[PDB]
Amino acid sequence: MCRLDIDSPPITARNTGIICTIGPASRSVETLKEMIKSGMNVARLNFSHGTHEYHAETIKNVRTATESFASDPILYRPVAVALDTKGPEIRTGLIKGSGTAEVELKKGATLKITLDNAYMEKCDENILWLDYKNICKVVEVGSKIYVDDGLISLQVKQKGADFLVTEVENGGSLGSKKGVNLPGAAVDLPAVSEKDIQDLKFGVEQDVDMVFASFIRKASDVHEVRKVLGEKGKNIKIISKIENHEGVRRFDEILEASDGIMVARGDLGIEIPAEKVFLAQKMMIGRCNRAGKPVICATQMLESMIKKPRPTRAEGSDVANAVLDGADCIMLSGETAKGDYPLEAVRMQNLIAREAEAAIYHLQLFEELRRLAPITSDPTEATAVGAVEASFKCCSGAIIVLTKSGRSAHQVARYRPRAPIIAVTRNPQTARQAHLYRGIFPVLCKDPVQEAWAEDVDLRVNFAMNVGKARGFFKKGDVVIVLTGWRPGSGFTNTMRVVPVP
Amino acid sequence: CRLDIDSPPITARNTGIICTIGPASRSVETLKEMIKSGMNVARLNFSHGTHEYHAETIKNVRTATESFASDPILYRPVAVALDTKGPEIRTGLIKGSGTAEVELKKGATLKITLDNAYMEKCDENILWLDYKNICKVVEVGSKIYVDDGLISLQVKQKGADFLVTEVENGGSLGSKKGVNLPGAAVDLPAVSEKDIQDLKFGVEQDVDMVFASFIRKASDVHEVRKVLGEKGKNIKIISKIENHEGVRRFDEILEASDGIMVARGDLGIEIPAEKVFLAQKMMIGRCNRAGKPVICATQMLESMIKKPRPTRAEGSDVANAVLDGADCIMLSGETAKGDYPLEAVRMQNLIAREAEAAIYHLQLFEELRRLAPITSDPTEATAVGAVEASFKCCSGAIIVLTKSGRSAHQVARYRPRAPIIAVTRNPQTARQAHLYRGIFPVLCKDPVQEAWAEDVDLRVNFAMNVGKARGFFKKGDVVIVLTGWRPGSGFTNTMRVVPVP
Amino acid sequence: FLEHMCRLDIDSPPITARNTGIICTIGPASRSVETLKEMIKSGMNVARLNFSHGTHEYHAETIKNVRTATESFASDPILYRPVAVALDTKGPEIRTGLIKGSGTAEVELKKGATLKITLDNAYMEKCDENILWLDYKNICKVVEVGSKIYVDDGLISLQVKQKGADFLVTEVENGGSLGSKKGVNLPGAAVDLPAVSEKDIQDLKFGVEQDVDMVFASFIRKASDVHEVRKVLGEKGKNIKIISKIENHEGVRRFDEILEASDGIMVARGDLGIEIPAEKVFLAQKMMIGRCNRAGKPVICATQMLESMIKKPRPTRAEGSDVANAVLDGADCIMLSGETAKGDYPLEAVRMQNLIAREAEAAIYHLQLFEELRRLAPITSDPTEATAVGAVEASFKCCSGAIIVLTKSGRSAHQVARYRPRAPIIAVTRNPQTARQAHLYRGIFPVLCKDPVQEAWAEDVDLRVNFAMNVGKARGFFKKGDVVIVLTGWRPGSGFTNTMRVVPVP
Amino acid sequence: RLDIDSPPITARNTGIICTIGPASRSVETLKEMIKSGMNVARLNFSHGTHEYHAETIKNVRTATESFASDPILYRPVAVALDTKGPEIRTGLIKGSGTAEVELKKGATLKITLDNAYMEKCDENILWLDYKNICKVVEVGSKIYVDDGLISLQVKQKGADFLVTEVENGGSLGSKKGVNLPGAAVDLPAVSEKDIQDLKFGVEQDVDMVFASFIRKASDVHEVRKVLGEKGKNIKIISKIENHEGVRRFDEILEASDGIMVARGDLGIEIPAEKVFLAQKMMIGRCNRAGKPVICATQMLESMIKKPRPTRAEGSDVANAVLDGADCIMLSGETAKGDYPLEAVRMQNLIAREAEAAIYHLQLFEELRRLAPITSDPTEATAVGAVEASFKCCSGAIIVLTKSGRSAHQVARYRPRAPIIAVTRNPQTARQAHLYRGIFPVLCKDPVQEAWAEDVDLRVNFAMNVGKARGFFKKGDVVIVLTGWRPGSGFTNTMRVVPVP
Ligand SMILES: O=P(O)(O)OC[C@H]1O[C@](O)(COP(=O)(O)O)[C@@H](O)[C@@H]1O
Ligand SMILES: O=C([O-])C(=O)[O-]
Ligand SMILES: O=C([O-])C(=O)[O-]
Ligand SMILES: O=C([O-])C(=O)[O-]
Ligand SMILES: [Mg+2]
Repeated sequence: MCRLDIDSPPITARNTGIICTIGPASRSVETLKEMIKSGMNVARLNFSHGTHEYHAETIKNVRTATESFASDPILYRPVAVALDTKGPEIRTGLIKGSGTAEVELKKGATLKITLDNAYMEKCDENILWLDYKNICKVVEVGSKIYVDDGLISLQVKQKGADFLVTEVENGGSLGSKKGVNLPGAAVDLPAVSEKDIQDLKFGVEQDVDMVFASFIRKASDVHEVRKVLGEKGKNIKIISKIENHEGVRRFDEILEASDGIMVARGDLGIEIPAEKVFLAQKMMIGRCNRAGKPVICATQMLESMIKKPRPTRAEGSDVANAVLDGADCIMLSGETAKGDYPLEAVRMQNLIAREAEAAIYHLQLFEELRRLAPITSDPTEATAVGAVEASFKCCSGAIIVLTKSGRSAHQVARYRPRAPIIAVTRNPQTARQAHLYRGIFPVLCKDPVQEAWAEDVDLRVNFAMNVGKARGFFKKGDVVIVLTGWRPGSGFTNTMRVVPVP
Repeated sequence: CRLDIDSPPITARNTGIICTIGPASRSVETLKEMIKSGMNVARLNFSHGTHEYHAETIKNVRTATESFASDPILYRPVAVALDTKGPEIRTGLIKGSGTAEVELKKGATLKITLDNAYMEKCDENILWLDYKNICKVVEVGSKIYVDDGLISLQVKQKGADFLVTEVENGGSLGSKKGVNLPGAAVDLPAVSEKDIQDLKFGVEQDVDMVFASFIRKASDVHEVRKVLGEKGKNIKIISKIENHEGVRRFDEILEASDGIMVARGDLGIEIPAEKVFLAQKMMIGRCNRAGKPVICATQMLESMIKKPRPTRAEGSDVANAVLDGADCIMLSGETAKGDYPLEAVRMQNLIAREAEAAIYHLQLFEELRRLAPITSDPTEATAVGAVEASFKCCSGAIIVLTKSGRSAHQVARYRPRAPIIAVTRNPQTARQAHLYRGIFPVLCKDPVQEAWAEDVDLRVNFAMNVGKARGFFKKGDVVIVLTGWRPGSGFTNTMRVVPVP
Repeated sequence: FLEHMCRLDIDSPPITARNTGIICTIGPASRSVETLKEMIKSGMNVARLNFSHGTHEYHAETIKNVRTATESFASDPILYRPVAVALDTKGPEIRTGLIKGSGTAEVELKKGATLKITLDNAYMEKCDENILWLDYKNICKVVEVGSKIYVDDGLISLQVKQKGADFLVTEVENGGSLGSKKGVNLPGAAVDLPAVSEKDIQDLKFGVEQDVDMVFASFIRKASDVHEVRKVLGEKGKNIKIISKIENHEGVRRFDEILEASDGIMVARGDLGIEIPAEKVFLAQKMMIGRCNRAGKPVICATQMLESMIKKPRPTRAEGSDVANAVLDGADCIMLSGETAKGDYPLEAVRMQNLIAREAEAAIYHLQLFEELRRLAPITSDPTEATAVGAVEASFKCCSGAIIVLTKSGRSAHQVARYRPRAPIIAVTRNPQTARQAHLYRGIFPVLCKDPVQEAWAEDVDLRVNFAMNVGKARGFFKKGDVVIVLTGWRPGSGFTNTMRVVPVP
Repeated sequence: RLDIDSPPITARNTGIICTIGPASRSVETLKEMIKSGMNVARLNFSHGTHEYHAETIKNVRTATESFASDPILYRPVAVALDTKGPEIRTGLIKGSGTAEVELKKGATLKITLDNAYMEKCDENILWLDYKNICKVVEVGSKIYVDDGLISLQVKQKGADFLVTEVENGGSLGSKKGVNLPGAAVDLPAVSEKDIQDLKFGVEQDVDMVFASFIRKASDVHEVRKVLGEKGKNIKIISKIENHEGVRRFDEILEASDGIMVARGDLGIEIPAEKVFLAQKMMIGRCNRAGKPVICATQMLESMIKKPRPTRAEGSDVANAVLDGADCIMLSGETAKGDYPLEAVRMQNLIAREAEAAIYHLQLFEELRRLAPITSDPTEATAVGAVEASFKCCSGAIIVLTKSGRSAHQVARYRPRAPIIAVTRNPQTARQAHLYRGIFPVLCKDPVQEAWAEDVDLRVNFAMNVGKARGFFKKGDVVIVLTGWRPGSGFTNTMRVVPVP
């Protein structure tokens, strides 16, 4: 702590993944190009908003912008596509027939909440439609109703037959399709609804890399999501979003069933006391690091940058601390979706994460993740931990890993080497999904499968050498670690070589 | 991994809360509620307001504080802090015509003038500022930042007594906003004529501490120390680190100072914003190791100026600052001018409490005790003995009798979990004790007993009564009591392990 | 640890007084008043009387001589060193008779020669190289032809060639000196001996009458064995410390329950080294010492530590290493048997143990040992325990010359000793038994106050503290300017220590 | 927590060095020595002629090569030469009277340099072979005889004689060693006899030299120069047995291939109570540097006359291994004793127990931490292999090596798993015994045409060896270390492979 040098510059290699929510402000092809250059690694599409056609056009735009860099495979960056589900939630309608329109609420003003489907696209400062039909039976005379991540509070004054009359307890902007939270109250909502099924099936068709599953409360919820994705979506990674008291207390069984976790602080910070979020966050990140599964810190990380070109000091702190905690990915929501400075938001995340990674003392973290990690017979596991240990020993410029499914690179990443992990694959999905794991730099090889297997290995290794040289991870005289197998196919990585850069 | 969420924290909150006073929190009624909510130190910001204004503020603060004096057991001392203006650069007033704030669009040209004719006629074309020698210290290509670093300008043409700039980052420009010049060596005095006037006022008004703005070196601290003079020699100097040079020369500043404030507002503009966390954690750690108060400040709950609930980044920022090892946390605009000042204080009490319960206290003490050098000082030896004993018997408190505070400070250095109840007759000592994590000051107003042994146990029993009333411990519980062998400061040598009467 | 292992310096002299207790067995070689005086000067803390040999008259005269030598230094209480008396029981053992009617006489057994083991009681004081008598009458049922019988801690191995009804004929498989009343071990064989024998009852009764400070209970196999010694000693011997000797497989296997019932432990290697495989003793020793350290109960390392010094004026390199490593393991006391009992160089043996132990103590990284014993120390409600930990931590902080403890029963001083301070613990007591028993605890320097109790209790406390201060200055623990820790209580009685003061030396 | 009811593994890591003498010189006995676990045969050149030692080496090799018919089970046995050095020794006791003379405490004793008394020593008069003794000693100086058991103090100092008083008495025999603590003995570091003996060692193809009384780096360089290019591959193990040797340890270790803690002379030259400090210091520093350290002398001294050791000796052997010693040694136990085989067997049993007591991960954590960041690829591969061996509870680390170097680099990080070192160099196989945990296996199969298959052949050979010795079975996982090309210095490949 005391020997932290501020006048010491960090490397160009950023290890933490940046996830960006794509909406009205960042949807265009030209913006998305600059998003990738700024350091976007994953595009998140929020299915609480917009239509299937809307999201399909966005996915197309993301891919168009991504593939404009495809001509140079050495410098090409894979960008993942993520589907964020609705889940068992209560949401508002469209303001003035638009997904963009907002109305200003005054403190003390009257607001009627209707269940009438005709007002679902005609919401304003006087009337607001909600999609929860059983709402009048779960609220009391004086109950508190929160809207848009708790932004606006509403006290029940009148409880009618098909409506609720409330008073605005605090002012602020109300937009379209905003989340409604009822702390303590019991919601009969299913884990996977009919809309969820259709959205999940749509993701399979659109060829998504991962699903961010909203409001996961238990292990059986994760199994339901996986069953809906079926055999077609068996390789689609499921990231369980923990955003309520139920998901926190049953986190262990959820983590076990999921391919990864997201700390969804927006909803979580109203579902549980705001002063307890940091505890849950640090608990979840630690357990994910221990289990070797991806964890995302999300929501309101640079909230003030929606309206402003520079973050608050608390926001600088937040991003940095999330990385220091051990988060694999950091996330931008409204900051890229609807804000005035989406590029600045991404750029700020690049800079803070890069600084935070230089602050992490890697040896102590590895030594702990080492003795905590159990004894296994798995050859790939032993080769991974042997390579990470060797990387610290010879101050390697990289750890080159050849991988078809990603698994080998994931096993190296869980021991948190300082050296960047260059994951060479021919599988495009594997290259996109690699961004979920801290310190993996995925590179897609499109060279034809070579006649002799030994020469196919050497070519892929040489490809990584060229990538590292061009990006600046290493130069001619440098020492690197190469991980390969003894035969083609997944699950055969058993070889570690200490080689000079050609 | 082992961190528990559904397990609520304990009664006592260790980290001090500093609140900036202004229009939103100036009345006696509001200040009473601030103290109820948890305010320990009231900060007076001398960048704004006359001496009359601040004298009234101190008057109000003391009225609210002394309304609880009827019960010395439950009485909570409130310190008064003076935050100096320092070598500040500010803009002029926006012209009467037009709007309250002028829009500065990206790519546009802006003229910076020093001509007093435009000092109350600022707009999107012409901007006045009060730093006379700006042209001498900036060059073509230099960056100029306005209004908490939200506006950015680059110098295109350097004139004789003017500057032609290009707007880089846009926004709304209001009246009298702060200006920063990173990289440039500003030649404004460390302690100006106004600063001298204000520091003297602080002495006369009997303030407890000074927050000295823009301390760049050790000699800056000495100047402040000299101005406070002999009459104000007991006033603690907290040096604000908020520029590049303050970071480079931190070690000599900390040595000269009584404590440090991580003033992240200006700091986050003078150096890159992505580097502030490094500086914050470096300074807190070094202060903890030195046994000196450290305050984390600025924008901790910004959105709570307008919103009754903080952002998730803000919730994290307050907690991480406590986990880092900060003795105090601060609110500025959240309490000075915001719509929800009491909610801001309450949120800091809540977060701080949770973070303290999260701290692995035994490991922290182990790390600090190992780094603490060997000394023949009896009080130091007694202090470490006390903290060690408090972890062994899960004591409800460490009772410390102190005149100047030093004995209680020495115990606080080793960061025990048990609350340190510092019994004192000195009113200033009880106020200044809030700068130190874990110290709960209690002011004994009882007459001094003729026999010294009976006087001690009177003050010890006073601590037993405070601890029972505030929920620190019960009759069955066991506590640690720190006393001395003779009257006067510098004689604490005795540690006793006694049950609660 | 390896970083600190490399920094060990032989040119760095030990400047601190010796903490580890030295226990000597008293026999023919050290019985006289003249020799016992020199032994106390050389560093003897505890006299051990082995009741497997000699009679009650023999040991009573030995105790008398120990007390005569000890009290010859009593004129000056400042320099006076308390000397404890320890009774070592027979236990469920098998022993030989007297060689040629003498407890000192020896015979040379030669490899290959035949030897007859008889049960006939006419030979019990007439053993030689042809005939040997044992007290275990049920030996013919537990032994078969081909079985091996070990004599005197496995020194002599014998093989059974012919088995009779009341006699065994054996062959000497290896030569060596056979003495009187030596231990007989049959590993694996199921012996049916009681925990407390008829002879043990008489000896323990003798032990109470003679006012001994501690009992070294031989061949303790289980927790009910310790409870049985505790019951036999009764209310009369309730203050007598029971040190259970671990000497066999069952003793090691049931160590936890034994330690819990006992006041302390002795790692009795002589018999243990033959009852279990010799190559496994070091594990037993290290396991038991560590558990005793962590439990805060005294542990003794015993037997063959300087074995060659029985015949030679200097130890082997192995013996030099053995003492050192015993101290580094965490043994409160080290012991001499034959080296002091029958050897030609009893004084040189004690002196050598003083030298090695003092060197090993200087090598102990007290910063690390205290760190571990404190982290693993459980949460307490006892104020005496908390004051003790506070005092030890304060002593490392101000590099004290000593921790001064006023104690009645010793408990307060013992509670300080378990956290292993570097500073010597000057335990001031008016209780003579407390002063003697304190030698079982590492780092405690027991001082007996002879002064009459002052009317004012506060002035009586100050007199005892100043008395400790006089001892510390005289023995060279500290000078005038130095800083010490003083532990006292708030009221008269036992179990009231709660006050720690950091005071300068007058 | 340590448990005696927990059985240790088959693999014993600490090498056993046995001094050969009249009690163990025969081919028949040496065969038993090897089976009981002798790894290195030590030849003490303080005694015997070149003719004598040549026959000893001949016997040791005959006994070693009797197992050569099965390469899978063949155990390499090293030959060590232990120099006389700057020794001081007494003369012969006179023919008349008893074979040994009793020296009594307080009695007067005269020390002479007159060659007429060199075989007429008695209780009144004694001769010794150090001609310049009077020049380096003063009145009051202490002189120790026969392993420090006899102590004399100078009372009168002449030109070529001494009058002493006996402090510690005892029985004095013939040609007994003399020590002069606190004296600057000016005898050559490498004498003319020493040169002859070292040249002889090169001729007889010895594996290592135990150089007596090394005081400084220049002494080591002198020994290195005598061995020359002809014997450059011979390892020099410096014996530390005086005060100057300890004081100048760092330069001695740097110059030498390894260290012996020669406790016999050390415990006389420095106070006996300080020997354990010097031992633990020197072992730690050797562990830190990755160089072999031998603990020697009196480890099981009573086993010269007794079939079972003392309890002090038991712990001594164990604590040597727990300290981190690579090799443990027997002198008189195997050379002249009544129970040489029992002494070897006992060291095998204690060392195996002590190795099971070591917390290997904690030791490896400290060894890796104190090791510098290097560019050396072999160094990095070794550290990765040891790490991987802890993670998958490997049955072994197989290392292909020519000079031993690659296996040595693994051995210094102290893995739990045995290091099977495959080599074709027979000298490498013998010298590998100096390093804790290395099990050298000599492949004698002809070099296969295809190099990739030649590597696989040696790897498969190690698999068969581990299977036969019971280190692992078919289902088990092992670590394999190989290089990218033939020749030394190219080890860079770690494989985790199942047993065939
Ligand atoms: O922390 P400080 O300033 O040294 O005060 C602690 C002092 O308080 C005492 O307990 C009592 O002193 P007073 O009589 O002056 O209040 C002294 O023993 C001790 O020196
Ligand atoms: O859904 C989310 O991302 C949240 O609630 O923070
Ligand atoms: O002045 C301050 O407190 C700042 O700039 O943060
Ligand atoms: O009884 C003993 O002390 C022994 O056997 O070692
Ligand atoms: Mg400022």
